[PDB]
Amino acid sequence: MRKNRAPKRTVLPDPVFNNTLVTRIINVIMEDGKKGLAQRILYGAFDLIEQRTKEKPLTVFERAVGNVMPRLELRVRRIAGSNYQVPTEVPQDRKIALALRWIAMFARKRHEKTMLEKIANEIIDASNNTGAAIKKKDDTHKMAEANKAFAHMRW
Amino acid sequence: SRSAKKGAFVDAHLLKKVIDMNKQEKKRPIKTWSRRSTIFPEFVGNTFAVHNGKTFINVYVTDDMVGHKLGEFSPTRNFKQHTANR
Amino acid sequence: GQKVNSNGLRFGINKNWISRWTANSHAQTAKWLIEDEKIRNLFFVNYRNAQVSNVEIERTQATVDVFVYAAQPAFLIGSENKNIQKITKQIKQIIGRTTNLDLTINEIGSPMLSARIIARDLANAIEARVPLRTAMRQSLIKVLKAGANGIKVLVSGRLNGAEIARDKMYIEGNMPLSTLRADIDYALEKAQTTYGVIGVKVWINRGMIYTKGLNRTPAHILHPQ
Amino acid sequence: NAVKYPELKIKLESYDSTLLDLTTKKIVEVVKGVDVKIKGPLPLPTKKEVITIIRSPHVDKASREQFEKNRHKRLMILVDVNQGAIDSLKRIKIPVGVTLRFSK
Amino acid sequence: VHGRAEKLSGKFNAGKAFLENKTPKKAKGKTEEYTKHRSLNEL
Amino acid sequence: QSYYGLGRRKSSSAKVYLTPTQDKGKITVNRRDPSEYFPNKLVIQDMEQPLDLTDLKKNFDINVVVKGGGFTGQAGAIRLGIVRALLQFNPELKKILKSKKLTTRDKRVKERKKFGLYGARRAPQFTKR
Amino acid sequence: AKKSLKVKQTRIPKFAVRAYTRCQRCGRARAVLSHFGVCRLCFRELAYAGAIPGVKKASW
RNA sequence: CAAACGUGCUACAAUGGCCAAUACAAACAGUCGCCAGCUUGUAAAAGUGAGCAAAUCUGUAAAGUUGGUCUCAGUUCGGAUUGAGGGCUGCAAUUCGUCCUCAUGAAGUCGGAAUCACUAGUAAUCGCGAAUCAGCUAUGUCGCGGUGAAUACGUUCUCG
RNA sequence: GGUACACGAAAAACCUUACCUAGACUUGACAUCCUUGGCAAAAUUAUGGAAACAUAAUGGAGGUUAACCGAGUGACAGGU
Ligand SMILES: [Mg+2]
Ligand SMILES: [Mg+2]
Ligand SMILES: [Mg+2]
Ligand SMILES: [Mg+2]
Ligand SMILES: [Mg+2]
Ligand SMILES: [Mg+2]
Ligand SMILES: [Mg+2]
Ligand SMILES: [Mg+2]
Ligand SMILES: [Mg+2]
Ligand SMILES: [Mg+2]
Ligand SMILES: [Mg+2]
Ligand SMILES: [Zn+2]
Repeated sequence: MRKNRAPKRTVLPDPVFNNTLVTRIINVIMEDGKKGLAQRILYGAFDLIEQRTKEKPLTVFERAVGNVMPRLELRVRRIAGSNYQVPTEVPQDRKIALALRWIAMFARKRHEKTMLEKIANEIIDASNNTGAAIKKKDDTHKMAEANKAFAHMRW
Repeated sequence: SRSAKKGAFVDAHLLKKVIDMNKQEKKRPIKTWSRRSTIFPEFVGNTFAVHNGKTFINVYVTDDMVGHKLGEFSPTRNFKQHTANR
Repeated sequence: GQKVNSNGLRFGINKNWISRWTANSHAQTAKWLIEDEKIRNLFFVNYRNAQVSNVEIERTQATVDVFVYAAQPAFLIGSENKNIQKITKQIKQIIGRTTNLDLTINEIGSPMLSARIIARDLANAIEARVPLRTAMRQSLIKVLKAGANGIKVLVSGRLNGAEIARDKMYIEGNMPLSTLRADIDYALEKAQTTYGVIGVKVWINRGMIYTKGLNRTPAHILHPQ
Repeated sequence: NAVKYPELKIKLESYDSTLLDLTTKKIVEVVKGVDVKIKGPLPLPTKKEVITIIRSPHVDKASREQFEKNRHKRLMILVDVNQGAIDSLKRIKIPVGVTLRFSK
Repeated sequence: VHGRAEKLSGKFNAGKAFLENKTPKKAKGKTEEYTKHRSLNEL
Repeated sequence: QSYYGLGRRKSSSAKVYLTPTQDKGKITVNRRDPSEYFPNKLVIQDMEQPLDLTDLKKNFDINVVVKGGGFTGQAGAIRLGIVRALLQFNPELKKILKSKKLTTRDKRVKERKKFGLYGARRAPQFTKR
Repeated sequence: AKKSLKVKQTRIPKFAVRAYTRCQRCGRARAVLSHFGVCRLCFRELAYAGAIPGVKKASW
């Protein structure tokens, strides 16, 4: 019905690491509209990663997000009611956003202390494909594989 | 609450009646509408008829009620039991 | 649906204020504001057979000036300038003797295209038991022949003494109400009938005034040929 | 030659703007027809007051209309006037709406 | 063992002194003058 | 040959003075260190966004006067002021600066609160039942 | 019981706190504008007729 | 006032609590008013007392930055309730004003079925001002600025 | 119901107040029209008073009655 996609707020330039994705995840962990608070959290957590993994923080972060990154998306269609979850390929732009969004929800629920250590622990746990964000991606992939029959089915 | 410099408050009509009533031995109930007057040391021993809104309820002041307001020792509304709506 | 008052929507853009004064304090801002309502209402309710279209009031720290436009000033003037002195005493009592009054009865031009006397004339016909259709049609045709734009007359109330209230409208021409540049004059009157109250509303269109000024010049007041 | 009044700081304010500009133009024109050095007709910020009032008499507080009232203000300070200018000053006249705050 | 009394009594003494002092100094205002609209100093 | 620029953003003016120098630019905001005036974040660099990709080696001495706004609004104001000052020395820079759109007023200001609403665009909770 | 309340308000009370402000055209007690001594619904008629100088509609 | 619902405020917390230093607004309002500074006071405030009829004088900006502390607990969370002592307005504060200080420290650790608002300087959030008003648990209403997002593939379903 | 429920009410201690209990009044606390005079209403101090209101006081701006202060007087005023 809308039949119009107006300018999608486009911004990418990043300074500390030149990785647009860093700015996106900053905006994801944003709460109460405090830019400085979120910037300190990400940069301090990145600083925490130097003393533990002894590797480049951007490389570990990319290795984590790409590993957390899903492939199939299960949407909603009508059939006598409810929905027989249909797996669809989500575009790349949404794909990174969902990966980043999942990272934040499981990072703000860890038994750890200040989100600095929390998100660092969550991110370090996702570079080895063994964590909480992985399980969600694993679950949606497994849920999608079971319902392959209804896949194609589109309106 | 009430400031210091100001002190207490009585209507001063009660004071003349109270002074007159303490000198007179055969004291009788005082029918007063002034619930704002604070109980002053001289009031002790007298009995008053404070206007609850409808009638004059009798309060006998003692050496202890001194300080509060004369209307505080009487009610204004009454509630003792509800009734099942259903 | 509900519409914004036509006169009130055009204030501060093309139309000036009927009372132009600056008071000293918020206490003198109320007295100088209620008094003029009494004066204006006095003029309009009684002394009506004159067709007073609008009365403006002008006051300074202490000097009150009244500019009264009428169609028949003989009734104000009276017999050899009698009623005029009489009306003057009323005004002085209302504001106070300590001031100076300066009545300035001015004859009006183009009497037709003024929503006040037209509404008053419409309202007068209804108290005299004149049939509504005939009264409205006759007033419109004289008004249309007088040479103005469209007129819209709405007369809501217990029409013709009925027990169920109705409303009758009669548009005749282009009356762009949503437009600000138009010169639309609006007035409202209460016809007091034996069966209740009748509300008559008259919208009159007097051309297009691209002028960005607020009055600053006679509107229908101007006397053309 | 004399002065008798140094630094006449006339201040103008009115509910209307165009009348205020017109009145400032007339004063300035007259004061330069006599031998006075006008500093300049500068504008001051206009104090605007706004009152919010529910239109209906009884219900529907959500639907509330609004009003504003601007008191346009101007400043003008005259250096030296003298009697030669005082006469024009007197017979200058000012449309009611405009308000003067002469502070001598 | 004063049991109230003394302290509240002093407050009562202050109040009774206040009540007997009462002087009808009824008034309504504060600052005064400087209330005008100026003119053309004679027009 | 000095250069002057007047930027604005979120009700915050700016007077940026560009002075030619060859002894390090030494950026300065209201006679105080920018690292002391503004937050220690990319905003301090956001101000260098048009001065980095072209150059700052020409060592332009910066004389910033901003009066109004918060700190992000002030940063946007000096950016617009700096870019407007940059439009007086060597007009090609304009072209490349135009590309990234860093020479246009953002036109974004806080909206007016509306009656019956809890804010610019919010609205009360609706209860049907 | 309106006119008597209006008349009593005009008359001075025996205590200063006993004095309230009513609308001067009608007798409405609540929603009275002290800036004008006129209630909120009398202000519409005066504002919509031009009786009050300077009162124009607002656009922001 | 045995109860039920609607709209808001405060929270259940280390994106934080407490302490210290400190940077950056717009709009509006003000002579029975704004009240600077000074003195007293743990504080609300009192006294003195200029300045401002106002782009002049007054109405402390807070979130934000840095440092210290708290170490996940029904707590240095959370403030209810209750007792006492003060301050202001007012003839008058018990029914039924609010503020400060001390004392206590309910529930509540993210809230069932079901629902509401919002498409940029918007949602969220932090302060400021005005109206009625002697004073007012207006946390309401009307305004002003500081920081400041996420998403829209599509009309198959849903409401109009 | 949507289109009522931080709505009328942009401020309920007194006042507001329209409600109840009481103490008081009757062309009335407010108004006109009529026969008729103005040589006041206030405010405040006394006494009795919960306060209304009474009995005594300075007898009051002014302008000769202008406005109002009254008498007489029935049409009537009045009702949130
Ligand atoms: Mg009535
Ligand atoms: Mg009051
Ligand atoms: Mg200065
Ligand atoms: Mg201070
Ligand atoms: Mg706490
Ligand atoms: Mg109390
Ligand atoms: Mg839209
Ligand atoms: Mg309805
Ligand atoms: Mg009451
Ligand atoms: Mg006499
Ligand atoms: Mg006589
Ligand atoms: Zn009114």
